[PDB]
Amino acid sequence: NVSANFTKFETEQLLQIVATFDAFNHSSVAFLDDVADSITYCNHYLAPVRAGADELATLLTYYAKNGHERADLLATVARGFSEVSLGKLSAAQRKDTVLSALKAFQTFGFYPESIEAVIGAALVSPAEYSAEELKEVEAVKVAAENALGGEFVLIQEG
Amino acid sequence: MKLLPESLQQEAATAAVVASWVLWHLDTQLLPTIMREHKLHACWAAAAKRYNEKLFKLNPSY
Amino acid sequence: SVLAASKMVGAGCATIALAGVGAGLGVMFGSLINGAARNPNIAKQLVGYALLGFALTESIALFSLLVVFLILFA
Amino acid sequence: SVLAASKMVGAGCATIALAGVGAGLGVMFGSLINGAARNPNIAKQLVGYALLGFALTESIALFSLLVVFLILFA
Amino acid sequence: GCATIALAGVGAGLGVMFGSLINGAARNPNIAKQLVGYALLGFALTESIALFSLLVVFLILFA
Amino acid sequence: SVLAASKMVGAGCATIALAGVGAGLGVMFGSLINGAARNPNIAKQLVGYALLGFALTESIALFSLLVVFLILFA
Amino acid sequence: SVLAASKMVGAGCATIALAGVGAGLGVMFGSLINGAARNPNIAKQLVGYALLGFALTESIALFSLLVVFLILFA
Amino acid sequence: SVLAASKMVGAGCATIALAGVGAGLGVMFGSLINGAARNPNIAKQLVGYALLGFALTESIALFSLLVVFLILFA
Amino acid sequence: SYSAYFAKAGFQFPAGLSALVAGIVALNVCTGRPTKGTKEISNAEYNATPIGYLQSPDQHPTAFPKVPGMKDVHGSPHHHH
Amino acid sequence: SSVRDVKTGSLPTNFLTGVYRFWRSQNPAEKPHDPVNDRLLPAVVDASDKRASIGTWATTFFCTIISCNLLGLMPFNEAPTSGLGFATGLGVSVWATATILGLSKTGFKFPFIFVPLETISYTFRAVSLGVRLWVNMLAGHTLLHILTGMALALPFSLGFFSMVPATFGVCCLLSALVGLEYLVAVLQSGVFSILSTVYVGEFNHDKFIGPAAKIVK
Amino acid sequence: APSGPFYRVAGMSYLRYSNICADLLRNVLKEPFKAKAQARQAIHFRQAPYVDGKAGASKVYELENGIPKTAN
Amino acid sequence: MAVTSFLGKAFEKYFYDFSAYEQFGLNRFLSSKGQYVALRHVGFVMVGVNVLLAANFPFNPPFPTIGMCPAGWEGTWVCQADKAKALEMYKEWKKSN
Amino acid sequence: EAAAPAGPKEFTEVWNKKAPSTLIVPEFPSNYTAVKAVGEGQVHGDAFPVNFYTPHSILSQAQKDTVVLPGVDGYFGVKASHVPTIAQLKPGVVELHSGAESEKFFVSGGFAFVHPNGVTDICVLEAATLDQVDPAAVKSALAAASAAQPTDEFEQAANRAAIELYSALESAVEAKA
Amino acid sequence: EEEELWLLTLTQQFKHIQKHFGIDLPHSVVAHMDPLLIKKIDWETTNALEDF
Amino acid sequence: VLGEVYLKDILRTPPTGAIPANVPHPFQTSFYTYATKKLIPRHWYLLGGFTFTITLYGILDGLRDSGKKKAYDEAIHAGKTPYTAGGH
Amino acid sequence: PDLLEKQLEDVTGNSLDAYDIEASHERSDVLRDLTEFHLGVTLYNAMLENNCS
Amino acid sequence: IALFGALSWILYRADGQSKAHEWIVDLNLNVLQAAWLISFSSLIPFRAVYFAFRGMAPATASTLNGLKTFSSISL
Ligand SMILES: [Zn+2]
Repeated sequence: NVSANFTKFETEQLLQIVATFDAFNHSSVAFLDDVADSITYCNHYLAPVRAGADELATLLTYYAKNGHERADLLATVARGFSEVSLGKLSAAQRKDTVLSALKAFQTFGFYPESIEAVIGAALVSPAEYSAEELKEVEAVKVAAENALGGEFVLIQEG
Repeated sequence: MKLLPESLQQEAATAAVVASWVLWHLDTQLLPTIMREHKLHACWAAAAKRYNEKLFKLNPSY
Repeated sequence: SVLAASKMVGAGCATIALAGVGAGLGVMFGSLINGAARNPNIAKQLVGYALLGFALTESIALFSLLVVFLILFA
Repeated sequence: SVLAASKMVGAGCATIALAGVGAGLGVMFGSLINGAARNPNIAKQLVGYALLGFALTESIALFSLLVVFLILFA
Repeated sequence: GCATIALAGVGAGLGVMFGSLINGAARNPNIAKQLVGYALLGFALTESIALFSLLVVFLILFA
Repeated sequence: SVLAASKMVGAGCATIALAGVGAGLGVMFGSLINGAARNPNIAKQLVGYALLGFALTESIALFSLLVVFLILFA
Repeated sequence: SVLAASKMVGAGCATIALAGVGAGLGVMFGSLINGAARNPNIAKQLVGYALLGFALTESIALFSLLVVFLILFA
Repeated sequence: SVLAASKMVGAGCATIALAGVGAGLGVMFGSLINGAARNPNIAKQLVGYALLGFALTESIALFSLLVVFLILFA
Repeated sequence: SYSAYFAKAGFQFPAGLSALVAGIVALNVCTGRPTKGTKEISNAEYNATPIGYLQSPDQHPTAFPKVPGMKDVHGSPHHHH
Repeated sequence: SSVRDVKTGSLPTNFLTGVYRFWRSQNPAEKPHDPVNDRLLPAVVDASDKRASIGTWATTFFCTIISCNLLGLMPFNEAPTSGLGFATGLGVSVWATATILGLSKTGFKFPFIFVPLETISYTFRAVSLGVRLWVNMLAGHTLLHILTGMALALPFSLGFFSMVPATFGVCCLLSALVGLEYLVAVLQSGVFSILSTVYVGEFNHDKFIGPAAKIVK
Repeated sequence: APSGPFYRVAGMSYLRYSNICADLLRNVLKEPFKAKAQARQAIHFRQAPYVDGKAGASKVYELENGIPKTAN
Repeated sequence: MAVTSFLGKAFEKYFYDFSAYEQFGLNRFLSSKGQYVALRHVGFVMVGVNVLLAANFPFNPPFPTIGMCPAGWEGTWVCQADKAKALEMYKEWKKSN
Repeated sequence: EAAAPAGPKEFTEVWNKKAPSTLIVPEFPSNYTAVKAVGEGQVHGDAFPVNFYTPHSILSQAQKDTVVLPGVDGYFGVKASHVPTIAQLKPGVVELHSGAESEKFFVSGGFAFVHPNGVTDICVLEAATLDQVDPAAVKSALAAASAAQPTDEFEQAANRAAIELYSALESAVEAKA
Repeated sequence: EEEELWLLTLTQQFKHIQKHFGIDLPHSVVAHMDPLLIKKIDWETTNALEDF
Repeated sequence: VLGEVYLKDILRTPPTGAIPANVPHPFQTSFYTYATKKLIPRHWYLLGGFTFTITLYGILDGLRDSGKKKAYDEAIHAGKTPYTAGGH
Repeated sequence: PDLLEKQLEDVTGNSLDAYDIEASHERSDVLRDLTEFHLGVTLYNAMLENNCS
Repeated sequence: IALFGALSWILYRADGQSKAHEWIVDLNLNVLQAAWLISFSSLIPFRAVYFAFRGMAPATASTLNGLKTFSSISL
């Protein structure tokens, strides 16, 4: 039903369907391609911005589990990660989504400009993570420093 | 003359009903119709350059 | 008939607010003449500003006429 | 007679409103002289704005005169 | 008596206009053959207000 | 019949305050024409300043009409 | 009652003080347009000075309204 | 008692000096905008002289409030 | 070229006008007070009174009055003077 | 389910497009410090959802007030905004909208002696915004009633179609007064909605979230 | 279409206006000095645009009585 | 006829090309057409005030007259000021007429 | 606000890196002037430096005690510590006073800058003194210049300049002593 | 002829829109020809970004 | 070849069969979507303003009829008539 | 005149706003006249200096 | 329904205007307003108003812009 009517689904429905199918690990190549086509081209490009990162993280996880590299979908989903969409989360859930998003971003090797919001969601509050988890954040910080061609810097108000 | 109405709350509620209906009718029936024909033109006029360059690069018939 | 006399003496003194509206209309149309001599190529726009200001000061003129008639007939 | 007595002092107070109309017409025609002196090439057009503003400033004059005509004779 | 206080503003208007006649004549003296005509047209249309006030002060006293 | 007479003559003396409001409004609306004849390019901005000023000088006319309604009907 | 009647004439003659603050705010808000037409780039500072001057000039209007409310209800 | 009624109607027409106070503050605060638009560098000395003129022109408003509070209470 | 497709649909009201008319009538008739010129009485007073003695002269003004103040009905003559 | 079909480029669609874009341009958005790209797009969307819909509210009030003002210029009709409760209720509801927005910005917590007079100058605009519209709609119609009562007495006392110019000179004045009524009926809707944009956009200022981390050079 | 002083509205530059007034002060000067003031009144040059690099039409001025009072 | 179409075409003719600005001559006396419609307006108002006064003439005016009299009445209920006196004068005048 | 920090001392330090090293730096017109505007002093009392210029002449570069200039609003007089001014000059008479004697220079228009340091710089094109004017050509000049007005706007401007110049010249040649 | 259907569909659809838009094209034909553009524009209207 | 199932529900041509129905916006179908997506999250300031005005004018109507009640009571407890005896 | 000259004269305010402008029309017009006159003067002196050299 | 409701409203408002104590003044104000309706239907330029409202919308102030006929050829 999703693959035959992928043009009619919006991102608020496809994120819930992908979160369900990421619970119960059930996928196809046709379903992954049609859901990526729908979220990228059949829906508005700011519908990830209206999503809340706790479902974009599970979409990135559902794509990194099946090894389905879709750079158009990754660039669309990475718009929905910002200070705004991460600040609406609790600190346990924000740790969860930063970890799953950074893991699924280093799995595909895709380091968009909006990965620095996911990194700075961890770097302004390192008191929530283990040394292994801060190692996992620093690895993607070094990889994204080399990919985006610059040096990371936290911004202070003033 | 007619300076104070017979009920001030009835006239204020008539103002609220009329302006709330005009807000609903705007926001529901007019502004979708405004924005469909405004944003078809606007997306075409903003997209035209990058759309035509992308379509130039995508078709092999030159 | 002290009330019917008082309404006449009240709505007489109420009308002297029209003096300031007449003076404001005079200085506004005078500035229209000055600004239309300043640059003639926007003189059909300064007429529009003069009619905007004319309606919004005849506003005050009709305020004073309203309280004149509200004293006289109400 | 206190009513017809007070209608006279009411109309007398009411026709003070022509003072501001006369002062406004003076300011407007003085600006007409100034704007015609500042460029002679428009003095045919500037007297048109003078008569336009004169009519719209004597709107206030006739409003005060109809309040006079209404107080004397309602 | 209080009807003729319109003549205060009519006199002030005539004073402002005849002052600007001197100012605009000193601005350029070549147009002073037109500026006195404009001053007399403005003086006539302010005498309209003066004759309105005198018509009221004669229609109160003698009518 | 002295209170319901003094209310009328007090409102007629109360609404004299719309003379200075009308004259100030005329000065501001003539200054709009003058300033928009200086540079006609910021004339969208100057009309906004004229309306922000009109709303604040006519709030005094509504103060005066509030006093008129408070001494006519209270 | 002459004491209750004369408070109406007192409030009416006391709120003639609003004409001067109307004329003053009109002059100040016309000077805002005149000065914002000189340098439009520093116009936000002129609007801030205009609103500060308005807040310090209608304090006279609120003081005259205090006199009106202290005559009517005190 | 016509004494307290006369005190009320005299404290009425005592407040009309606040009109000229408000017109003076409006002219002064309009010249503040004009002079701060001439050169915005000296706009901090100019608001100092504006508050100087404010404090020295509110002396007349308080000399009118002083007499309007010793008509009513002396 | 589509000009004859819009002539097929005739006049048609704004798309929620029944809600506006229902709201304005439900404000003008659900007032909570007698109907501005009438007064509520007891049932015995209604059943005891003739219809002409139950109307007021003010609430029936003459449709084109030759004298300002002319009324159609004259109401009850039972004045309590 | 079955909505009506709309022609593109209709005159009401063009007019309402121009009107809505006019009232939306009164409170424009703020240009941020960083250049707007995919990094700044959720901050821009978030700033666009923490701004009040003053464009929609202002064209709501403009359309309802100009229709109620122009009802008073059609025959057999009175303006609804010539009622005290209608016009003054629109004014008090705009002021309450601005106040409720400004209260929800801080905390729903209500804010020397210089500031309570600033409050009674701020709480007066509830009265002023409504009664400017009400007195403007009432005063022209009242003068029109009076001056056509004076314009009817001279053809009453003299002959019909006889001594024409004294009635011509007052019928021209009545025609000019209804033309001024049309001008005032448009300009008071404009003034009300400009002032609604001003009063509500005083409190339409929030914190741009922006990027709290960056990869520079 | 231009908005300024009366020479600027009529398309005239300030230089041409002020030189018209200078030549007009010279044309009513006393003849012992008026003739030697026609030394600094004369305009003698020529000009030619260069639209390509080597070509261009010509324009010449041999005015001995002053700057052109009439339009360009 | 069709009750939608005939009067529509008739009103289209009357509005557009059945013009009395030239079919009644009228160029020879008036300057422009903007002056004709400005006078047609005041003529419509004067025709309206005369028709609405004449259609019910024997009436006491609600509007304040200037102390004048219409025709040979001069003391009647048409010229009275207090309305109850004119009311009973009309009540006696109506039975005779 | 001053996003291009220009000037000669910046041009001479940037010009060393974009030009050949053989060419010395070009001179600038600031190096050939001496009296500046913002700089302190340069008035000392009742006299003040008046630079009355012309393209083809230097009529005065001394100090005067008062300068009457024919501004477009009207004749004003510059005293010692005058307000800084950029006054556009109408056709009229400049008189440079230095005591009891007065040189009556009729200028044909120009400008007149009063600088903050009290330096007056009158800048006109033609400045004839009043004795070398004939009163014969000015009257037929005003009569003919009040006659020829075609539909050209250019000749309206030139004819308005003509009538105002010749009329000011008759006003200042029939009112002499 | 491999991808002619897509390019000629784009050409015909925009040619019809551009010939009739702003003159007499109904909104139903626009929403028929371009359903996902109308879907995205309705997302902007639904999610308060009508002035985006 | 590109075979008309890649163009399904994505790109259509101008219709030849019959002109379809206009696709409704989600606000034009259900009032619940409008009321929960725009009317409450964006216009609750206007709805609070309208309710404030209706309650305030109910307060003023209560003040006015209590003043009428006070005047009527002090005319009844004075033996006097509380109105103008009608008018006719 | 106002394209670059007034922008190069403003140093936190202006150095040109010290001067009381005594022209008929605006300061943009007096600077537009004044820079044409400055170009004519500079050009006349330039080709006198170059002819003497 | 629109024409019957408009005629019913005009008849009910004219019944209420004619018994309003200032009744001939109301019946002549209807004339004073219908005169300006007649005057507006005679001096308003309706083609200029049509093409001026058409310029208010950016959708109709200019033609469409995409798909420039060289990018989408199939040769
Ligand atoms: Zn009416």
